[PDB]
Amino acid sequence: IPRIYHPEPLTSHSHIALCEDAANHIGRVLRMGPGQALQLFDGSNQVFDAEITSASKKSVEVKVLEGQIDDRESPLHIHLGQVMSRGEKMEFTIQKSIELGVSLITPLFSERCGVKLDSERLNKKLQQWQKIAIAACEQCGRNRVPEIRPAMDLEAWCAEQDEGLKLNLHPRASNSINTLPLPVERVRLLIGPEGGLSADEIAMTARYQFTDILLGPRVLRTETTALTAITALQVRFGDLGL
Amino acid sequence: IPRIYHPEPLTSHSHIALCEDAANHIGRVLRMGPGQALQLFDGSNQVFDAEITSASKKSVEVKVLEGQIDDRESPLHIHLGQVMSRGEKMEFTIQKSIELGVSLITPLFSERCGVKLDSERLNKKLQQWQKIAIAACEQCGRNRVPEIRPAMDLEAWCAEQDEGLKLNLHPRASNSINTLPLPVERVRLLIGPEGGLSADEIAMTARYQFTDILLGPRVLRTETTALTAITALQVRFGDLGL
Repeated sequence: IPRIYHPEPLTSHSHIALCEDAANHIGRVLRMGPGQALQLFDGSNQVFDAEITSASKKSVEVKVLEGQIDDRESPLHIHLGQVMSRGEKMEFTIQKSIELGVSLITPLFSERCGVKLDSERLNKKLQQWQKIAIAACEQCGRNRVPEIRPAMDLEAWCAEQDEGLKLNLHPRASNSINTLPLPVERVRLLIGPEGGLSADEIAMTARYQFTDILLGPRVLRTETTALTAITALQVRFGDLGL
Repeated sequence: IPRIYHPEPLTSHSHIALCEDAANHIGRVLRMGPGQALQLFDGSNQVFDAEITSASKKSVEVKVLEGQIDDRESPLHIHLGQVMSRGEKMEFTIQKSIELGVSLITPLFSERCGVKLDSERLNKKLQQWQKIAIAACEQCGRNRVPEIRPAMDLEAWCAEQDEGLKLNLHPRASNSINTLPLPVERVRLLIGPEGGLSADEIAMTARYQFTDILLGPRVLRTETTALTAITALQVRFGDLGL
């Protein structure tokens, strides 16, 4: 049964019409009719049974049935600060991170991110990433949709007041996952760009009480370095081991 | 600033060309050039700033700018079932109804509608009415465009499964707007033809659990009877009082 996100708060026995991307996916790509099985959610951590009543071109109209809490969220809070990159790697990172239960995401600027975006082009990028978050939530069964926060400068993100651990990875780190002081329930995870963080930036994260960690003795691919780290955290402090 | 409907989904910073009726209205009737102020929408309940880049004969090409949600929709769902009539009254009814925030419209056949339309002539009529819906939306500032549903037989429309109230007007009705059980969030409103619904048709709407209502002690003109009823509903359960 297909999972659909609904950008407006859902209620038990209403009729509704799907947002445009949902109607396109269901009726225009999937050519489904009534046709009835759909499962819907809206970010409330609830999930609704629903029936395709009617369907058309541009248009798909359904009715929603019984609703219920279905919590696929990890009890660990992981806030990923991912330094932006010009390619198509940010998109894959968002998608996969969400599948691994990442709680919240802030795209970052740093000295070597190589991204130089105008206000509007960055707003557009952020909307697209929010759509990626939504689609990945449909796929992996999450019923909360993590926010893609507005982009931030590196240091400003580092400076944010927030309880919990602040981690960054470094091949010369003074800790590993297993030597981190317990318990761990909130983590801000900083992932830098391919060109890396500069010595000034490193020094600055230290001023902000970041703990840097080793992630094994092998060299990790940039592309996937976030995923690996998130997976480790989820396994050790989150639900991947439960 | 002129409001334009665009029959294709809109996006923030694209260039586009207006559909034919829009290009005719803007460049051929309004003789506008660049010339830049236009506001555009596409039924998503969003509205876009836009610039007439170029304009020609048959041709008007523009670029779209920032987009934003601008919700002029009533929170009350009113589905008008309006029995068809041969004159030019259906057109005025569609236009004005839309201006008053009617959610959805189904043109109906009944015993005394006096309309006997061939498939193709009825398809054509429905397209024209959909254009009226669009134009009225441009005018009144609505950013959703209500669907003119395919015409239906009276009883088949009555039989449709749909949560909410089902109303019809009768000078010997057993309720008024104010005696209707609360709350009211969805209404199907049946408006009959000038020759009226027959006793068999009345009896049949009762079988379908229609509630008939009085609409004041004066005799209402056929032409406008829909408008009056919609206005009342919008005032009492919708946004005309807010």
